[PDB]
Amino acid sequence: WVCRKTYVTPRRPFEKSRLDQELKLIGEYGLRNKREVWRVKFTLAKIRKAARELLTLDEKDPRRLFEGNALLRRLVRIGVLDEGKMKLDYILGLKIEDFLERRLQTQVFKLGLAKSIHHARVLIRQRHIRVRKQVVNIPSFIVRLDSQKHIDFSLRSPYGGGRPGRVKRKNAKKGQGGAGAG
Amino acid sequence: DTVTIRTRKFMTNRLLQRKQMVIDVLHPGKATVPKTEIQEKLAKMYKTTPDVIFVFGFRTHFGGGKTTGFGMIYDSLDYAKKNEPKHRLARHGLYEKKKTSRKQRKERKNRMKKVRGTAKANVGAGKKPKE
Amino acid sequence: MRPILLQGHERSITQIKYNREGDLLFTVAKDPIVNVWYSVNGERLGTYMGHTGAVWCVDADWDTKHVLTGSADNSCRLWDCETGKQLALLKTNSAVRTCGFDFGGNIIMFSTDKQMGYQCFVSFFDLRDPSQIDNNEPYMKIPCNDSKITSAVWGPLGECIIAGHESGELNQYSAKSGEVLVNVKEHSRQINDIQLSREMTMFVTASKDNTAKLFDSTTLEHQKTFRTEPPRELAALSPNYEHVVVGGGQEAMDVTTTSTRIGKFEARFFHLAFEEEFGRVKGHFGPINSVAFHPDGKSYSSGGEDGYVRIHYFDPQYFEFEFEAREAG
Amino acid sequence: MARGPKKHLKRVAAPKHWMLDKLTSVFAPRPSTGPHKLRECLPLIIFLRNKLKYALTGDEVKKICMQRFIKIDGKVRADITYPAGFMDVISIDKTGENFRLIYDTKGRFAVHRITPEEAKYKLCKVRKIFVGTKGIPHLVTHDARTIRYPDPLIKMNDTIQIDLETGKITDFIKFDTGNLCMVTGGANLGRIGVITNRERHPGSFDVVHVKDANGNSFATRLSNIFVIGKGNKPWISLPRGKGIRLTIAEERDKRLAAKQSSG
Amino acid sequence: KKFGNSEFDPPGPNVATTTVSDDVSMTFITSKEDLNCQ
Amino acid sequence: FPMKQGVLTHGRVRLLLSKGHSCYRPRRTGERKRKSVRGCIVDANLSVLNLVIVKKGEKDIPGLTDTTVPRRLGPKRASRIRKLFNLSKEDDVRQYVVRKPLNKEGKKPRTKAPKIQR
Amino acid sequence: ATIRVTNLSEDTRETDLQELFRPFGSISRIYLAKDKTTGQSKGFAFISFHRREDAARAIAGVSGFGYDHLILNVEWA
RNA sequence: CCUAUCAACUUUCGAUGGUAGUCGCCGUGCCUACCAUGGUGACCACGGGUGACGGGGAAUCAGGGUUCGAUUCCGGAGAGGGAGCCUGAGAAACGGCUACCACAUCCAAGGAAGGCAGCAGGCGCGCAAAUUACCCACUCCCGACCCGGGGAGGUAGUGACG
RNA sequence: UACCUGGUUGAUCCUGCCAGUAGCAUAUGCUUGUCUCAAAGAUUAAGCCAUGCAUGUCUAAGUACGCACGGCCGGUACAGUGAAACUGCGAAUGGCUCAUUAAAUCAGUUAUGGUUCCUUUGGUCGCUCGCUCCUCUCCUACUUGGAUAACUGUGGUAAUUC
Repeated sequence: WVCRKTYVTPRRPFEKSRLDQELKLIGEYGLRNKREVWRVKFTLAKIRKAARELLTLDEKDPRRLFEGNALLRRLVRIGVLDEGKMKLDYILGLKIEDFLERRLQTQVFKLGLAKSIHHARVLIRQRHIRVRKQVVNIPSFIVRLDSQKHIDFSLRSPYGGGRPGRVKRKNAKKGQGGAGAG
Repeated sequence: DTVTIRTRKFMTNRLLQRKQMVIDVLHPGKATVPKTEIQEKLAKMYKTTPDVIFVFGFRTHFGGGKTTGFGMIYDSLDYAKKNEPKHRLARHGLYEKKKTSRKQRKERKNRMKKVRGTAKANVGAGKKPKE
Repeated sequence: MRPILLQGHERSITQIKYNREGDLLFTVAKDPIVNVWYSVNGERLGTYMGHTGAVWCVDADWDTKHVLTGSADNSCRLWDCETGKQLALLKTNSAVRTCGFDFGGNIIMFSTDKQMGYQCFVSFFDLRDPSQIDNNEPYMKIPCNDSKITSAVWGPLGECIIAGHESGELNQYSAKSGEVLVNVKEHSRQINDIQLSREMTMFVTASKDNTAKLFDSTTLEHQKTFRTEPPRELAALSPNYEHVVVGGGQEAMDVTTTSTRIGKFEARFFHLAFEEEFGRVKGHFGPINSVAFHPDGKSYSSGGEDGYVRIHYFDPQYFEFEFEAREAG
Repeated sequence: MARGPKKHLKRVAAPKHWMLDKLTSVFAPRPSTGPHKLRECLPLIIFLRNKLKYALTGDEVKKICMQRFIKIDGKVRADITYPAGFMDVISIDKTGENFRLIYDTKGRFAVHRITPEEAKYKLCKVRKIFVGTKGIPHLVTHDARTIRYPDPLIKMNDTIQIDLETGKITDFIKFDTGNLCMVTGGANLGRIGVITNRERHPGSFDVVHVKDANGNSFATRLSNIFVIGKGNKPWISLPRGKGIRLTIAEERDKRLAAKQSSG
Repeated sequence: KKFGNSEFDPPGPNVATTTVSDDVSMTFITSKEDLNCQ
Repeated sequence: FPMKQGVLTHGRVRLLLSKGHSCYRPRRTGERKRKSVRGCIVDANLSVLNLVIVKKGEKDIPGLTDTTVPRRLGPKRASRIRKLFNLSKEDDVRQYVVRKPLNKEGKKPRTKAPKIQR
Repeated sequence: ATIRVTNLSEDTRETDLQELFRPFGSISRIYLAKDKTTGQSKGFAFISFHRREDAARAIAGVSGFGYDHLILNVEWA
């Protein structure tokens, strides 16, 4: 049908200081690679351009009003932006970090069963949590406000309760085959 | 185990003589008890017997514990047989389509073109090559 | 019987020969490959590649260690059977028109045509094996009588040559220097084949004047005559029972765009002692060019102008049944 | 080439307002030949199984039609892709439910149940009023129904209650200023309103200044105005979404407020 | 195949299997011909 | 090469042939095939001459006059039966109809007459 | 069509001709008479072009054009 | 779209127009008689070139712009090249026809039948591109019809375009 | 994301192109675990083609005298069902490819009062208005005329959907 890239490649391939900056973001927020950072760079740039367009439209104009409100509402739903600010001027001031902080991984750190921004990502990818009664396997995700009230253990990781898989049973048989000697 | 059939979007369909509904089956951790089980289970709800009940669709929901499908219950077997898509009949065997199949019919059709009259002749002409 | 079709030749068969241990079939065609097939299980043993042209005739020795070929490339080759490698080449100044093993198997005859570098005669090559290499080489030429020979075979005890002629004569030669012993004039067209019985006292003839004859070796009288409506390209005597199996010839063929559904060429069985047909076995899509019998008579093979070889497996029921009038007498 | 007219129409090339999907099906139903033009039509199938959802195959749709439980305009149809149009009434005789098709101001065909009293007749605007052969007069409606001997004072753009029990004219309503109209097609799709003024220009294209109920004023071509009765006197009810005109903001407020508040 | 039937496939039922039946019935008496013709 | 009327000469020519003519058999509407056809005036290169006896002599020829091949299909039109018995059409055909039994069609014999029209 | 080429060397094979006859359009096939009993490339070849224009162009040019220190001869087959 | 190293062009086999007729589903130099001498160009005509199908659309650009468009949809055009025709409301039709021309096929030598820029596949070509598969159940189309047929179309296989 | 940076020299400031650099679209090299989506014989030969297949169609209802099958049910014509064949309709649509063509195609905007249109949908279905009733005698109306298929039989052709 139709497809599109979710990331962007900048015009200078080596730019040492920037490469370091990008590595630091990866460290802080537990990411896979530069493509993860580029993924946010693509989204953020489009949001700023959206904002900037609206801001140069005439005031009290249906298009500016309707799409303004929509852009604001979306950014507040995911908890990047706060609605005590709530106009175009403030949206421009947002940066890469503000998005990353509202991801599933960084919530799984902040509460629950991760010990690091390391651990968290591996926990999500190995299906140790449900967000509600719904497993989430994607760490780069961005949870909404009231979805951070339902992050909890899964019933398909058998610690935190759940049906025995073959990893709990593996540990059982280090006591009944490792120490059972058979 | 611990199922319950919860019926969204219920329709009384008087003009195809059937109760048409979504089948929403919650499960404890494993998605999907059998199609045959669902028809039995449903059968004593509407009291129609499972043999006028067809059930189709079905798609497991990630991390288990739910499966949404679709069911139809025909008031009589006659009504079922009369709206009747072949795939639905096929789905749990009790009738399946043609098994001739296909390229035999095409060969036969090409034999008929050759001559005018004499039906049996062209059948025998299609029948000698197997090749 | 049940016949099955062996395909491996893309050209018309030219000669079929069984070995005398009854477990291999050798078949040759106008292909530059010969095929060797099991005649007891139908699996392919191998092919002999190395020929530069059409090989008209193949024949297998008594031991089953050497095969010898007659070529139209003006050579006779000895091939080692059990490695599939050619082990000896003799260059000849004439083509090989017929080849036939003697019944002691230490001599073989090759018929060298009147035309080409060698003249009309049936040359006899000694098959002498010193070491591991059997060597062929001639040390006698029996000069032909009358019109040029077309076929030749060994008569009783392999001490006579019976020869078929272009004219249609059957001549007897006292084979150690020649020549004519007696002759008969009994065909008016080319004798295509003459093979001997296993009781070594009668032979069977084939001709394109549409006659096949059961012939006495030492008297040269026709004992029995088998008359077929199509011509006959080859004839053989089938042991295990007292029939002869003949096969040929031209019959109606009308399309060249189908050759797998025009099966209407048969091999005919005639009872030797009654001259009564006991079968026609269709399956060939072109004229039968060669018929060959198993040495225990538990199979027969026919090769077609279609270019395939059918091997036929008899059942107990076939051996035990016979036409009523023949049983009665 | 092109040696004759197509008998197929692909999906994703069919008119938007039928409310079919994008590329998930490669063929659209396509209307049959009939009294209305194919752009403005609504094939029977789309109504029957995509809006009222009585079939999940095409095999069923054919089987439904052969029951002949469906009359369209009081007359017994069996066509799988019947070309219904504006103010065509569909009569299900097995359930006693009469549905009529009238535009939302959203621009989507409305599922609009009417009483069997209002399904007796429909108001059809005259397209031509014709002095026919041998001096017999006829009126011809938009939906290509020719009624002989019509009322002898009628003039163009009048509406005409056609009855579907018995055919023929069953009175008429005279065209006058301030008559109710629904403006159909264009950027003024599915809006209802009065007239105000009809501006006349000699030669082709005459525009009719419409004022809607809200008090938004606009013009459209006379062609795009359909007269649906007498001023401030409806004969069928307003459909869903107002049927007048509503703003995208107001529409959003309705969409969020009604949802998760029913059941 | 480049030459023979001993390459690329070995001899055997690698080169002696057909997709069309070549096995036909004949009688054991004399009506072999008649069985085919009908 | 089939003969037909009006080709003439002893030669063979190819003519464009249309429906309702011999030596062509329809295979699509509007189709015409140009086919060879053999002269109406006999040479001697015919495989078969189709001759019809119109008057017999007085002396039998075995397979034609002695031996006799009938046909079972009677008239399916009303008035040819009516004509043959001179029986009025104010009283229709009336029982005279050519009905032929077909024996053991089922497990019983039938007797069938064609279903008259007109 | 089919064109005949003559005065080939035994150091001139099908591959050497294949690149030679490409400025005159693309050859469909190049058959070359070989005998391995005596020599390699006998002396005659038959180049087969797909199109009639391409074939004629070859015959015109190649006749008088040097290749491996010999004047190739080309002519309609 | 490019071109003046294309500046005058269009009718003797109408170029433009008047008049009248033949003809065509119908307008019209469509064609023809007669009668006029027009029509068009530096605002690029005329002529030549063109991997020149057109659009909706696509890619990149601060903006301005530049580049792309056979290719999932719409219109037109052709089905080896030319010419003619039948059927039918509609066709100058290649899974219709007829002739010729270029190609190919069968032949018993008299003849006869043919058009993958349809779906698969093969050859040739190249830097370059997939199954000789399964099915009409879906989506729709056609028919005398719910019922049948569909390489339309669906389905899998091949698939680091992306 | 509105950017530049490297190379004329003794060194320096300019003019300048070249090279680097990112996009992208095919090709190609190398490597490659799981999940989803799918572009794909355009370039180059609108080249050439084996084989298979891509359009057929019946309702209680135009037309049954199948060698049919099955009935008791038989005459006035009699069967229930139905291969076939005639009849009518589709076969112009579908699919494919972009060679051809430069105001031509085509797009948007307009027209037919210049014309044709099956079908569907809606109207239009007794009459010669009595030849100043042949149509009350022209009196065949309780209905006219006669031939092809399928079929049956004989056949021809090296080969034909002959």
